[PDB]
Amino acid sequence: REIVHIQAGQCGNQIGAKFWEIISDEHGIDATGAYHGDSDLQLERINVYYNEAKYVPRAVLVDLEPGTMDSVRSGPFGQIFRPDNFVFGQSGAGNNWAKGHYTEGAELVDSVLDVVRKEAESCDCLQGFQLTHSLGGGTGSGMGTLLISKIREEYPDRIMNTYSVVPSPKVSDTVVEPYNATLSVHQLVENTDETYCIDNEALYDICFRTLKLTTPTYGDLNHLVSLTMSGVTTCLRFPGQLNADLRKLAVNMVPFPRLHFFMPGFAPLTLTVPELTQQMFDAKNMMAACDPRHGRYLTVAAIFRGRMSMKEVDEQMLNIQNKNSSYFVEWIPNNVKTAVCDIPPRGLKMSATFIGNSTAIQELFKRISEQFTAMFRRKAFLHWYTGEGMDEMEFTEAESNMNDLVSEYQQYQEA
Amino acid sequence: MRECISIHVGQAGVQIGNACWELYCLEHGIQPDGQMPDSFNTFFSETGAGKHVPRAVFVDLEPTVVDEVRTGTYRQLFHPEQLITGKEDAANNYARGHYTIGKEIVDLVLDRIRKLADQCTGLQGFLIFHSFGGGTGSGFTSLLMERLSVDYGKKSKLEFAIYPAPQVSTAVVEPYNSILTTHTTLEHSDCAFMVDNEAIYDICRRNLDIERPTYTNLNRLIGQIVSSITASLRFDGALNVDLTEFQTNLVPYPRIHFPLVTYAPVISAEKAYHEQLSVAEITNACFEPANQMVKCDPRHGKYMACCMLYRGDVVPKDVNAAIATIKTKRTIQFVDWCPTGFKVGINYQPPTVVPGGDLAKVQRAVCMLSNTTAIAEAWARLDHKFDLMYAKRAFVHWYVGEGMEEGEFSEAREDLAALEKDYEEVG
Ligand SMILES: Nc1nc2c(ncn2[C@@H]2O[C@H](COP(=O)(O)OP(=O)(O)OP(=O)(O)O)[C@@H](O)[C@H]2O)c(=O)[nH]1
Ligand SMILES: Nc1nc2c(ncn2[C@@H]2O[C@H](COP(=O)(O)OP(=O)(O)O)[C@@H](O)[C@H]2O)c(=O)[nH]1
Ligand SMILES: [Mg+2]
Repeated sequence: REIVHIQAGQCGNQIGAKFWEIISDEHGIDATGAYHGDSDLQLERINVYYNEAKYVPRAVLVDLEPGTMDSVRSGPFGQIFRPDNFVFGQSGAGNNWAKGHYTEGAELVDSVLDVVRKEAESCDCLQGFQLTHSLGGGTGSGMGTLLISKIREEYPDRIMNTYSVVPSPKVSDTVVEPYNATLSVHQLVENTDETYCIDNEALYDICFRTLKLTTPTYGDLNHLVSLTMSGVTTCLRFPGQLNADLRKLAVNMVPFPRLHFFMPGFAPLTLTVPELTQQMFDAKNMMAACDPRHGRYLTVAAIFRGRMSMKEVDEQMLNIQNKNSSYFVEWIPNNVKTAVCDIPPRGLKMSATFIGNSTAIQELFKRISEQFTAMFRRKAFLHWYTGEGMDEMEFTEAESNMNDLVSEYQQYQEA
Repeated sequence: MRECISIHVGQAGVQIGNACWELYCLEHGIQPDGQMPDSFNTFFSETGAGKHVPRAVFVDLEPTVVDEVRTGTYRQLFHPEQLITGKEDAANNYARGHYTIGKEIVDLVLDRIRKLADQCTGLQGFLIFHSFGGGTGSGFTSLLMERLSVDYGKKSKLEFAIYPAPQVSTAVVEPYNSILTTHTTLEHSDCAFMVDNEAIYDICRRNLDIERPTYTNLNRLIGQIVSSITASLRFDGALNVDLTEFQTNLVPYPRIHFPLVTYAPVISAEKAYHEQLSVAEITNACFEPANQMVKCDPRHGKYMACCMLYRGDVVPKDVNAAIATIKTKRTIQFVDWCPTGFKVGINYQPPTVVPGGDLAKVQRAVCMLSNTTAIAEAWARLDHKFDLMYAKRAFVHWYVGEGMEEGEFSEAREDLAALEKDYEEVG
């Protein structure tokens, strides 16, 4: 019934802080942890993400840079988390995956595991974990995946979920990005049950083109990430029948053991039900920067929020499924599931969220492959990895397994 | 004196049981505390203080549904020991609710059922309520049936299963669970009454004029239907006086125990200005396909047996005239290997409806239970949805990785294949 939330690295912390802030504003919890809302619907299932003692988040904060402590503590909601759950090391990893996976991650991982055990053992019935991080760093991309390996070796029966973000050239353009992204995908493929492939390319495109911000900072992307997290967690936060817990969501949306990489989407990006339904499936609102019309959706979850006619929602869902029937697989009957919630998000009087397991996500896995190959033929910076105890056979296996995943997605695309 | 024990499994089973037992309380006059200022003992038990305790066991693997009853209006009617609950649910997975999660609580549930059974003297059998599309209601129900057939081998085990519909479906693997539980319950059960969700949804949208029906309306209508079925066992009638009579009248062969149920009339509360319907009009409405609970075309199929159960202001001579009128329609074709003839049992107790509900009280009503081959049309709809998925092995790992062999997916399907043939050979 309860979910332990882990956040690692600079990006992981800077998106998780916004996530906790936005869901606290939705629930009514102020910066002091005291409930100041107006509805019991807000606190019907608040124990999923909070512990009562005043309400305290279940967050476990991890980093190898001590400064990110203050950067989270100086935030509006920095004083509500347990001060004991801040496990931040001293020597940072920088931008090297091997440093966060073999040398510096393996030194703090024991303390982080003990903290996670202390937080999890208090749950009456723990349902799973979630972990917000980045595939483009050295602390998150490596240490979080090592943490997932340890947790799955320690909690095999619990659903493990992630909110990974992949790097983009227009955001950081670091030369070592594809190595970290590939090696992190290689670990998320085997040791994860659910993944929300957030793309910095999609966030930058949305902020620049649609929102007309000339130079979108990290705050602009983090706002969209927080909205995405709130939309995809509103089912697990409020009472309902669709996607009640993590395992039901996984059974609903994951057809095959490896095809568990999802495509978020949110609307409106900052207006009636048909406009929401048209924008929700539209490619401009995708957070993975791929065209959903390139491939075929395997499973779709549409979550509407606000005061709307549920009859109108159902009619629009059927109309879209009829008009776009050419993009849904015929071998998964009734693969589009619609849920409605009466609590709108922060600042929106009406909102819609889309979670789609689709084959077009392989497009993204192509990019990380291509950017890898362009610097793997010449061995651009591989000596930065073998000096940390890594081996190039791991690089070859990572590339091979990512390519095999792409091939599987393509097989199920034209099937 | 013979008594029956109800078993409610899963969210759907418990939520249908709430409406059912509420309606039983209104019908008999029992107050929510169990005080009632005959045959009603078939479903209730007497204590020293005079409190009436239902013979109802509420089983769930998640506390959300049961705790709605432990603190609801009828929280004092059921003993806390009868409301069994676990911490971990099946998560829309038959294997979880059958082999691992349900195995943790099956011994406790059986111990409770044995405790209720020892308090009985002439026990007939069990009326098990569940659903097909749910992990609990499909896995734990089949496990419990397999366990009960070893202990209560001689006791009839009826079913009231909820046939999944896309309009209210909660999982995409509902056909998997529907086929899997059907394979493992087809031998232990002996008369299963199936209700299709989409039929109830259509009736609520059409007759009750509800734009977006919820589980409250569907549960109220299904409780009405189950009460109409069991009124023969509760009010000391002249037909279906026992559970074995249900098998005798509706199930000529052990593998065709799937009666089709029709209830008339369904009238919105605001439409009470209507004149009361005659016996002929409701008798004719029995055979229309707007009042069916599992949508199909019985005019194509061949009837095996038909039991009609009337309630309210009903005159036997009017029923006989309706029978004579009905028996002269070319669309009603009986199998030649079964004697051609209806069975009619009339109950004089007025129907009862929940005040504040959308169903208006009626002066008379009729429930028609016919064993027909056309119900197999509802089976094929499942198998197609099965064949579209197992062909690509979609969601199969969710079942094999939780303690069940893959070869049981085919076998179960193969069984239903024979089941389909069982309706083609007979018809
Ligand atoms: N008519 C009606 N149908 C229901 C009701 N509750 C659930 N259902 C149907 O049952 C299906 C799911 O089966 P459930 O019995 O609810 O599953 P469960 O008992 O919660 O067990 P799990 O699958 O492990 O969660 C849904 O698709 C619904 O259509 C109800 O109260 N009334
Ligand atoms: N959208 C978004 N992306 C970020 C943010 N911070 C870092 N990133 C991405 O993450 C990558 C840097 O990894 P980082 O998390 O800083 O490394 P680590 O902290 O050592 O694990 C860059 O390529 C960025 O694209 C943020 O606040 N928002
Ligand atoms: Mg349930």
